[PDB]
Amino acid sequence: GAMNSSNYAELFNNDIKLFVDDTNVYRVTVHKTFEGNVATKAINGCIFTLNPKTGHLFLKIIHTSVWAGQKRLSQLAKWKTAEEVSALVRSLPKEEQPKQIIVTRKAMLDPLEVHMLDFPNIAIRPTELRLPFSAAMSIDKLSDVVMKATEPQMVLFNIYDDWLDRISSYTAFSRLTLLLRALKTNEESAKMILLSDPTITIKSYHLWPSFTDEQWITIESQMRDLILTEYGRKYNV
Amino acid sequence: MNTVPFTSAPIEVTIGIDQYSFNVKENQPFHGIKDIPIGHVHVIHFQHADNSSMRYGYWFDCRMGNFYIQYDPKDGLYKMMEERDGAKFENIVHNFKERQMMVSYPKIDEDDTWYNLTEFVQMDKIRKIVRKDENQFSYVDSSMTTVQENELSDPAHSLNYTVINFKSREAIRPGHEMEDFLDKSYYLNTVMLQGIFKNSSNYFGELQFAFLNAMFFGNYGSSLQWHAMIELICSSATVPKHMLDKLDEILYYQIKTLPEQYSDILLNERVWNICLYSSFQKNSLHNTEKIMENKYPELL
Repeated sequence: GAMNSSNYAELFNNDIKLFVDDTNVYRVTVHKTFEGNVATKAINGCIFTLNPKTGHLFLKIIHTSVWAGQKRLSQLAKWKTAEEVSALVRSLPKEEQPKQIIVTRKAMLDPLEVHMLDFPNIAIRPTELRLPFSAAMSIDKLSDVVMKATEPQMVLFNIYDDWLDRISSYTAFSRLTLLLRALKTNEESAKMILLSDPTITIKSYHLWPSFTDEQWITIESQMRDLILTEYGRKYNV
Repeated sequence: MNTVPFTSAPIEVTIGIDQYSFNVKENQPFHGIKDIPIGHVHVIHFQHADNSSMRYGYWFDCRMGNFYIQYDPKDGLYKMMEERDGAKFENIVHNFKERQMMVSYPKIDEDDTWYNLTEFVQMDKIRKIVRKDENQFSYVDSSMTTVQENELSDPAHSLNYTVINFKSREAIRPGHEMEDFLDKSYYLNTVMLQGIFKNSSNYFGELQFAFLNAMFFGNYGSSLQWHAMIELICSSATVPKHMLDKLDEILYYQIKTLPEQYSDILLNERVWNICLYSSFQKNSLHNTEKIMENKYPELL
């Protein structure tokens, strides 16, 4: 069934599972034409496929050429995501294939299910959680590799860097969603907090600064304060 | 015109013959139904005054033999049987008429309703959905489950409807995932029409038998099958014109004939709102749409 706060810790057991977020697959700018009509221009997208237990990220880049000559692109975006996720599973050795795939948006269920018909034992699940994975293009290295791509391309990352050397999966995922929740609500602030101190650098093979343990605690508090503030502002509480 | 005699009526029961029905009192001298129109299938059904649960009945065709009804006190129900002794059977039938203890199948001559509900229903196909091949007639009741229901117990009592499943390898060609799920024309026309059913008439006949079992016994898995078969047509972009036009007639008399009080369980809101308003064939069901709106605008 659906994933929610009750069964939250199932994410961190030893049953292989992946999240699929499709929010950034089909990206457009909206502009005006010479005659004053509105038009869209597509930019490169990405499927965000993530193993919450291990940090492994299967960043499938969606090149704008995919859309050439296609209608109903937001609908097609869902079938393409499902197609690529299916191809990914198919490419993995059996013992690496997931037992579950959790799609962050319910509209993905029918396309994914249909594309997984060859894998009847892989459960396709929705979720009630409001996961911030649309903010993945707020991570500079991810947005960079997507926007430079000139062809379809899969880029592999560990979204947790080396955190798991020192913390559990459960705690790693909580850090990642807190960071991305803050990037979503106020990107400019969130990014300010992360780089304010030039002495803390990002390794070339990492996505996030090499904060010490004590520095991560301050960061996490600064992200929590950012998120609460933005809430009162949104709602005037 | 043919006759289905009844040995007796030992328990109070409402008896139906097709869309007609009569109340019969415990040990009332009821001995059968006469003037049953040759040339169609028929169904004769029952609901005991004491158990408004378990509607049951028998599909038959009088060309295939002489059938009569006899209450069994061990099993507690009216059973359909065949008399193989032709002479012994006209003897029974002629004596009960002489004594005038039989009802007349009450067909208005202007009325094509039964023909319209059974146009494509053929006894031979029915006996494949209800496999019990030592009888020439077929038993159906409220509680019988279908082959697809069982997959998700007792197969001798199953309704072997054709399994339709929109998210199956059958329905979906590889590489045409998105196409075939949005436009089921290839499932409909190649897999189901040419492959399994062979022609539109056997498909229509199963559709129609499903409906009648849902309406007369409230067989919920038949209701599911009727809806699925409607939905497969309406969700196909390419349908022979002759099927679309016949479908609109078929559905019109089914909607017309449905008891008004029963629309809530027998009509699936999603399917009809998709077929009539969202599907490829939204515009091809003009009579079924007019009658649905004037009769059940709530469901829509």
